[PDB]
Amino acid sequence: AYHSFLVEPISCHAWNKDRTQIAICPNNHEVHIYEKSGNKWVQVHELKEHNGQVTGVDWAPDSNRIVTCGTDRNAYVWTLKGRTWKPTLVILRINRAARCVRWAPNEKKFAVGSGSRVISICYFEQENDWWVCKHIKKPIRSTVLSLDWHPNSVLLAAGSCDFKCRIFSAYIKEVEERPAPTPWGSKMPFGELMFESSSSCGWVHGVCFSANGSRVAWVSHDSTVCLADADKKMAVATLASETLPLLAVTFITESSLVAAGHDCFPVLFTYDSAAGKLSFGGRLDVPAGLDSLHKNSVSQISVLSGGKAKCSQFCTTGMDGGMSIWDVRSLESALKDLKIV
Amino acid sequence: MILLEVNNRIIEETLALKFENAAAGNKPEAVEVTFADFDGVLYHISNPNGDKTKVMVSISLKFYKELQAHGADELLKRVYGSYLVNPESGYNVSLLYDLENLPASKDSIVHQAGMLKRNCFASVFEKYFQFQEEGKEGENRAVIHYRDDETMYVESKKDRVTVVFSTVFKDDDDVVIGKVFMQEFKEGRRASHTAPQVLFSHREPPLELKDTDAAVGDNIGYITFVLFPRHTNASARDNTINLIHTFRDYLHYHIKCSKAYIHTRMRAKTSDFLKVLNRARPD
Amino acid sequence: PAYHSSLMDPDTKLIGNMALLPIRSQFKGPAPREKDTDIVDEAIYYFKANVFFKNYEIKNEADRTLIYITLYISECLKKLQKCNSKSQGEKEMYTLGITNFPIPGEPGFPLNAIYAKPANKQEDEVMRAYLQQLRQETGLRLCEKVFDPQNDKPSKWWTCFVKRQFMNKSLSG
Amino acid sequence: QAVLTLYAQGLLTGVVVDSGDGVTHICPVYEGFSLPHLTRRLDIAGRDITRYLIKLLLLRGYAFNHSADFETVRMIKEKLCYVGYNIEQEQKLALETTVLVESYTLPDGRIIKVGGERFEAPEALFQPHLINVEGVGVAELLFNTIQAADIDTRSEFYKHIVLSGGSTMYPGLPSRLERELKQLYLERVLKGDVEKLSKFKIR
Amino acid sequence: AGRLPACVVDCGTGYTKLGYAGNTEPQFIIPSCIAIKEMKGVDDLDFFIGDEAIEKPTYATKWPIRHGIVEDWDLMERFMEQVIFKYLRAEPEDHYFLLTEPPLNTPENREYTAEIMFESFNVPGLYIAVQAVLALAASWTSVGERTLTGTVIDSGDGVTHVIPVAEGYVIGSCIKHIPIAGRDITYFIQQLLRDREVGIPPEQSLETAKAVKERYSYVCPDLVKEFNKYDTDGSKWIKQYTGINAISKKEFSIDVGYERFLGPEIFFHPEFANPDFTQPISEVVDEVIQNCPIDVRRPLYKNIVLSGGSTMFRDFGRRLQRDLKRTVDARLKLSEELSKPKPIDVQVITHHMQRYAVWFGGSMLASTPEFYQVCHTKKDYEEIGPSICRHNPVFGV
Amino acid sequence: TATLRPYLSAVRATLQAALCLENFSSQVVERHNKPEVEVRSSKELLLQPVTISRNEKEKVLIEGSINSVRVSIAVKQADEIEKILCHKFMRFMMMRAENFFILRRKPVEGYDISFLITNFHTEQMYKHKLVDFVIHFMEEIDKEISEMKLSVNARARIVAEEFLKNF
Amino acid sequence: ARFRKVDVDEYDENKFVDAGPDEGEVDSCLRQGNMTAALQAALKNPPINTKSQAVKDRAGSIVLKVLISFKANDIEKAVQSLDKNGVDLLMKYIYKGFESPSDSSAVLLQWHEKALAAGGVGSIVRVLTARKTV
Ligand SMILES: Nc1ncnc2c1ncn2[C@@H]1O[C@H](COP(=O)(O)OP(=O)(O)O)[C@@H](O)[C@H]1O
Ligand SMILES: Nc1ncnc2c1ncn2[C@@H]1O[C@H](COP(=O)(O)OP(=O)(O)O)[C@@H](O)[C@H]1O
Ligand SMILES: [Ca+2]
Repeated sequence: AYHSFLVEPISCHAWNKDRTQIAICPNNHEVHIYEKSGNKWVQVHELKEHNGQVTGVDWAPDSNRIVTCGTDRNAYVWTLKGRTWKPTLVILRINRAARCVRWAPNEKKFAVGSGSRVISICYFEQENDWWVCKHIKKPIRSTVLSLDWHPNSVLLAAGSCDFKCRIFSAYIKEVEERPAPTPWGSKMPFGELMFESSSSCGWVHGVCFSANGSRVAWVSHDSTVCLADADKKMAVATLASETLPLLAVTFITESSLVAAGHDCFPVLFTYDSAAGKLSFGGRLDVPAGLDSLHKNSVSQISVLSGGKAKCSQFCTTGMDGGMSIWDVRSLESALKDLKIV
Repeated sequence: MILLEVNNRIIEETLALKFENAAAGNKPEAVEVTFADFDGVLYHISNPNGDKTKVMVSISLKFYKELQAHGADELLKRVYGSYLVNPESGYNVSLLYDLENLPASKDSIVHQAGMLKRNCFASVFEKYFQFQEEGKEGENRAVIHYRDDETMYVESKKDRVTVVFSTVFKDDDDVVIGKVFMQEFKEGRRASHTAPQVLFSHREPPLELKDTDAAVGDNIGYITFVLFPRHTNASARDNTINLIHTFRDYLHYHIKCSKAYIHTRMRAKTSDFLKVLNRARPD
Repeated sequence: PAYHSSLMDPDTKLIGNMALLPIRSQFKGPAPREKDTDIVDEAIYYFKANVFFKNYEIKNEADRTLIYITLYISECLKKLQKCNSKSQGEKEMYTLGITNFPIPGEPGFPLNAIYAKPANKQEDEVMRAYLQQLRQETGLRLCEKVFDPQNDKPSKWWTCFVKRQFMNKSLSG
Repeated sequence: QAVLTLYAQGLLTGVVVDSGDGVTHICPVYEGFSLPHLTRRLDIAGRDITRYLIKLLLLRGYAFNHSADFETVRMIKEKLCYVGYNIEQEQKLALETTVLVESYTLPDGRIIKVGGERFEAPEALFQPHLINVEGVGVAELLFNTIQAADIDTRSEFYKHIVLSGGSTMYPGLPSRLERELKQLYLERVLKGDVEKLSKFKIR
Repeated sequence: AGRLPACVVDCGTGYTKLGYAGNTEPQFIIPSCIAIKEMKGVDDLDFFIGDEAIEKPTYATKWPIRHGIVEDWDLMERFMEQVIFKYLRAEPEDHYFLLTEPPLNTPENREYTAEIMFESFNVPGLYIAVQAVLALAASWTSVGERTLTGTVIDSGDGVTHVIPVAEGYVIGSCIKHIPIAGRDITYFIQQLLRDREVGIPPEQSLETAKAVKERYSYVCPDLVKEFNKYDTDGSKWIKQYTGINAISKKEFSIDVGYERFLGPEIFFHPEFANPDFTQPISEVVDEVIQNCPIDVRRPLYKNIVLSGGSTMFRDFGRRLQRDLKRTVDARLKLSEELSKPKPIDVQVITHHMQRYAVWFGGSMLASTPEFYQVCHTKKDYEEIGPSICRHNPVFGV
Repeated sequence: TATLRPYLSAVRATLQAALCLENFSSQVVERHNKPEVEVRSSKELLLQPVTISRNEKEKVLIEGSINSVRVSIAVKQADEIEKILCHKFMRFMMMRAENFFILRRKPVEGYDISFLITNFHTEQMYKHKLVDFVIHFMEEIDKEISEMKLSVNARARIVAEEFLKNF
Repeated sequence: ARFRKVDVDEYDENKFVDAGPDEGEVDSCLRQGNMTAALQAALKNPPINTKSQAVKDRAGSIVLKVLISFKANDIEKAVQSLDKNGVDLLMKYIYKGFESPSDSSAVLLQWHEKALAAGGVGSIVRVLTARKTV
């Protein structure tokens, strides 16, 4: 189920709670929000404020607020005022481009990875009425490429160009409280380094936490996918792909990973908790001169309905400017060899 | 155009226009012209002393003394007779034409004026062609520095006369292309066995010139034409002369035209490449 | 630019918005009496020049009369062209001048956006009468010029304008 | 100007680098107001850069008129120009690759192409002599100001350098200064490498 | 300056003027055309240029230069081969070259030209002069104080250009074009002659027009008055012209009249021949100068120079100056009558070398010491690259 | 050939692996975007240089980075005439490098011609086709160089005879 | 114009900072004609962490020496007896081999072919992304 919003890349996307509208950045300083009308897409909003390309967009469901970050180093939280979106500036206190951003589940703070080699955890103080932020610096040595929050809204996973997937703690007591002990550790003060991959290869293009967040997976440039299990002393299972690097990854269950990247199509990975072994059971895009829906690298992939616990539909945007919607069950019927989890 | 022409169009056209207006009885327009020819030749056409009823065509060659020392003067006299006059300061030979005293047919004189350059060269070849004929061997060789850094050597033997050109290729790549041409000249007889034999030394001069101050350098090249009696006799002489004296320019004229052609090939190839490269866009 | 009339006076009479200028002519018409230079003269003088122009700025109501005479000259030439004697064409002219050419207001008259329409039956009558008088005098004078003192010879120096159309307009189109 | 500037900038004691469309200043400001005695000026700013671009674009094959096309060239500068960080590095990009080349449609429709002159024009700010001017350039100039100041109040100034003015909007400008300053401090204050502690930021 | 004069080649859209520097007239004025067989062996060399390539039977005639710019490099390059080795008979490695380019020629084009001149012909030096500037320089022949600031009115057969120059550099952003030139005039004179004369062979309708246009046409001060004279004393104004029928050789003969003045007239009254354009040429020139910087406007009015074949017409400058003054004078009037600005000095220079003003200025400039100074050399080309030919220092004042 | 197809095949595969780029803002300069393989000022962003050699003369260098790839080719030049024809040909194209967008103005020292393909290129164009273009390019320059070589010999023989036949 | 000659970036505290096979074992396997074993022997304990080039180059040659010693139709069989980790390291050595042509290219290109079929283009990507490589 493919739709082309344009022939240039979709830098990133974000959906509202009802999956009624989607935010996209088309290689632009802008953010276009489309809404569905029957079976057509209609542009309804245009968020112009960034003076640089938007590299990350996240939509907080309940509070219905949009957060964006660009190469101009800024980050505006967008609030809906009747018929318009108003941006509120948020000083990230960085000197390089912001590369990514994600609201926390509790919607009380959002994180921004950047080329300043730090992650900016932002939150609001209803006291002095504005957005502040603390930095998680050490031991980050390069640009942070991707973020994902743990369900408890405190732990944070990060993949950066220093070939590492790490889990920190963005505990901001000014807006929440003593995180409940996790298999990832009891002590969780701010910025504490909870976990860190060991391979010194491939930029970590994308990282993702499981539904309960006791498992974390990430895809690197060395064409490999990994999943570290917190119920197994953080053991890490790796599967070296025979094809090009994956740029995005997400759990569709507690043992099924779906990813896409430079090969231009989604694939399925399954985790065998017992043997602690990842397996490839993928390629869901089964049928310019390409036999795949997207005609350029797929750079993002989000869960559309069913959570990461039992995903039913998932979205993929890519450098071709296309947006695809994939139905998990639908796929299970078109391919008999399919095995979720 | 493959072979280079011999006559000089500016000389002939200029003269003609003056000769026409002359016949038509019109009043003479003043004329003052400066121009060149291949190999450092400079000409001048003007009204001597401002007398617009006279037209002088002078030629200047930095190496005239050399040709003078081999019959130049005598030959020019035969060819131009009363048109030949005292040379204009700065030039070696001057032709004068009285606009009020032209022949019935002007084609002979116009054609001959256009061949001034060639006739200045003619004598040196005739002199040595005549040596071969009389079997007069052992005669010293003529050394003509037609260019500042290029030399022609003429010599006669028992049954053959040799012309050797010491040419220079400024552009290091022109040497390489020249080689392709010279190769074809050496084998030129495989299609004409009676034609002159051609030799080429990348750049050690022929042995006959090792003790001479002959040039020796990566960009230098020696060409040797072996002319036989059938080419040097009173029946072939003129034509043979018309070709031989234009060789060095012929060679270089074709090295440049080749590059021009390689260029049209590169335009086409690059043009294709750009299309393929752009069909690479989602349109 | 184009040539304009200089016969407009402070006390010149108007028929519609055309200037009712004097005219040395025998033919009858509401034409006033006249200086040995009438508007029909001024038009015949400027024709060969004016005719080429495509744009013409109306300055006086006198211009409108000048424009009219001009357009008509083209009509005459379209006639004198196929004649074989000043005597003959001299007729085809009297005739032509009598024909009922359309007038301001009617469909067929080019320039109904520059030429006022007769405000009533009286004006309509006068105007019609004037235009006709004008056509007749004009066609007559034109005949002396058009034909060389060698009859049966419509001067190609007048015939050659037959296809030219002042301001790209025609009283016959 | 710099008073109110660095002032209600929510900081009240740092240094203001102010370059608009005509003149550049370096305004030190200590707890409260400023100290005129140190404040220096640079006779190189807005117009000068725009001026210089014109000259550069001429040599490229585009003959713009100094009066007639000034506004046109000013618009180009604003849009395509920027401050190179490592000039040696930038010149190589301009000479070996075409990634710096950009197109610009002129008011009459013609489309010119600007490349290396994008970072050369604003480079005047650092090398005045390029536009026939005597001086050490905005960076070196700044460094001398602060150094030639109450050592106690120095550390403060460095950690409080603020940019103001159109000609300071140039992409990379901040980074360039910092690198330049780190080069002068390394040479004219030390020689040995103990820079990790030489902190200072321009925001 | 060595002992050999530089080569000066001016490539116009219709004609190419060539010769050596210092000469007063070009040594060859030939058609900017090449005939080819329409590659292997030496097929590329099998062509002819200029006149010799207009009637070639087994050959197809091409025109490399369109609207002053080079449309076909493969062909322009070959064209040069013969220009150098057949006509000029110049050893290209021994002569510096001065070529010309229309205003608005791109910097790329110069590199393309330079690639040919250096990489194909091996010239020791090269200089690309912009035509308009050369024209200004040619007028110094008339003016005792040489200046390179002025307004150039270039008109050939295509389109006419009003090009303002300031201190040697064309003010590109202010050029303006006029849809009237040699062609529009011929096609017009052609129609004048069709409505009137007979005997003119259809296949020689234009042949006749262009002829009459060049042998008799001129600019007059007043149309009616002119028309008058002609109709009054047709004996002292109606000229005869006789052309030979291609077929039967029947020497036809026509009478030439009005077109003698109605032709050049379309310049001032465009609407005569052109429906889509009406501005009088004196207006365009006025409009142009008005857009150039104020501080340069008067100098431009004071030095309007001509170049082109369509500027040959007798009294062209005289009629242009009158017309322009009337416009500029009348403008300074509404100010005195609204509030007295110093009167503007409008001048239009016409000289003898106009038939080839450009090639002439190039010939004079290329024979001066400075020419060698501001010329790009083969050594700089090979070391710095063709980029250097993008800019050509102005010199001469 | 016998060895051609294999060589290209290896080169194509390495190109497919290398042209996996994305937009990457600078970590070194505020608001700057640069091809890392060129500026090389952040070593973790550069990939391992690699070569695919057909023999000791013909080889290809492939330098990758998070946002760009530099591809340098060593063209086959059997003798002097091919050496100069090739050199003139690459120069011809480099001089028009702005029309090529993936062509490098100068070759990497040691090579005859080079490409600089950035993330902007792989976004504007189908990367699988850019990979095709480079292979298409290598194969086609050899043909052109031969064609030129023949052209020159072809005319040289006609030029020689046209002059010798007239004596 | 002097202070700029120094690359301050060198000492910026934000800059990125990141024995060999058994010859006799390999030679022993080669000399006995057991090629598919010499492969496995050479693809062992690669100098992945050595700071010396000599040491790595030593190993590279040992492996190249085996690759060359192979016969056209004998490669595929050999490659298919390796695990993906094996094929990856192989591919890494084949690229090393491309930097020493010799008489080796013609055959190394056959190795690339076979290695690519087994390890896929991913085995090549991993050659590029390696920070510690042979
Ligand atoms: N984005 C930009 N990048 C570089 N220069 C700019 C930019 N925007 C404006 N400028 C330049 O900054 C100068 C204007 O600064 P400004 O402070 O507004 O002028 P002034 O203070 O003198 O009134 C001009 O040279 C303008 O071209
Ligand atoms: N004496 C002249 N009077 C009027 N027009 C002329 C005269 N001589 C030549 N022409 C016209 O000059 C025009 C030149 O057009 P073109 O072919 O472009 O030549 P060029 O490139 O030199 O301008 C032609 O219309 C030609 O008829
Ligand atoms: Ca011209």
